[PDB]
Amino acid sequence: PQITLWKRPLVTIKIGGQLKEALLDTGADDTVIEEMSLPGRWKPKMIGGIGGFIKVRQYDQIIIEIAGHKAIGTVLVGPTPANIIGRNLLTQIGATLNF
Amino acid sequence: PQITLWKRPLVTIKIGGQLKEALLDTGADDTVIEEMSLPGRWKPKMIGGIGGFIKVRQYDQIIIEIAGHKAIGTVLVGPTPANIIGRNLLTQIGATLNF
Ligand SMILES: CC(C)(C)NC(=O)[C@@H]1C[C@@H]2CCCC[C@@H]2CN1C[C@@H](O)[C@H](Cc1ccccc1)NC(=O)[C@H](CC(N)=O)NC(=O)c1ccc2ccccc2n1
Ligand SMILES: [Cl-]
Ligand SMILES: [Cl-]
Ligand code: NA
Repeated sequence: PQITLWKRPLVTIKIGGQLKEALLDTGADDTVIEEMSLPGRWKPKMIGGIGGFIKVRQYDQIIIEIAGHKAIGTVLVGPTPANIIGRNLLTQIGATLNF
Repeated sequence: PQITLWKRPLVTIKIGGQLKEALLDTGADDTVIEEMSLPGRWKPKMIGGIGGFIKVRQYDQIIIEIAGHKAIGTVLVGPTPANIIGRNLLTQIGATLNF
């Protein structure tokens, strides 16, 4: 698809068998999701944004569908105000910015 | 142009007579620039993101040049860790996300 920016670029994602809403975000290096359960071991990460830093759980090689496109990669879980799809997974679905 | 997402999508902007670097950011509602002087009146605002809220000054009807394309809109000025071009100005240059 071709997505304009007059409204927030919200899409449906599927993770752990569950549907959720998430933001397509060219300004984010990483993908970060609100609290949920994921399989396997996790590693620590500190991430920074506009108001300061938060601590999150890093899960590698997680299966995730984004607007009907399949990806497998790194997902961060923690106290984010919103679900965000960053450049690590935008590149797996072949997304570009055009003007 | 077509911009890929392997690296941060950084471009040159002209604002207030000054040349700066800024991030093309589909996940931001607003345009936010590091401390600088701008002409005309302003009012205070609180804006949020990943680590909480920051206090900014809101300037309306500011002209800006973004990678060679002229636009006008609201610009917020304050202690942001990075300069960001948000959706209020990306719409004006015709930017879209494609996959
Ligand atoms: C997500 C993470 C990997 C941590 N990356 C980032 O946070 C980087 C950090 C960079 C350096 C600091 C300056 C911002 C840039 C760009 N950001 C991405 C960037 O796209 C970021 C993503 C985001 C969206 C929603 C909620 C939180 C965070 N947006 C923002 O920071 C913008 C700023 C603004 N216009 O007010 N926030 C919002 O547009 C926004 C929308 C709804 C909200 C609801 C509740 C609380 C906060 C909310 N913030
Ligand atoms: Cl920890
Ligand atoms: Cl505006
Ligand atoms: Na003004």
